[PDB]
Amino acid sequence: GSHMEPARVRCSHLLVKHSQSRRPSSWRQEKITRTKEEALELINGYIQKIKSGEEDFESLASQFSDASSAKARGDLGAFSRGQMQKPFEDASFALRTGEMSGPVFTDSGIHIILRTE
Repeated sequence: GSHMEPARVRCSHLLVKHSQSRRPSSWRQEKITRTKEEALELINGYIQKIKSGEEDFESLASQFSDASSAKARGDLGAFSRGQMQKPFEDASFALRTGEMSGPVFTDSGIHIILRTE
């Protein structure tokens, strides 16, 4: 083959909190009482929106996220394996350029991963 297995991948990540969390707070400290059942609808909805061309992940992360990712664009840059959560890297390195994962749980809140490169 021409290219080998990606040693590094550039992926962006979204975060949404819910009732069952260590600290259901956002970056701007909003009230998060919404349960996983509700957050699931948000996740699925956002996933659909991004693929429907309604909204972009970067624009999404900068708004509809309970993490600091909103002020960090959401992009983590090109990172190598063996540095973050196993399920996180397993998903990101399994994604393609322009591909996005589903509801990935690596923390208390739900994360979405988008491989930009």
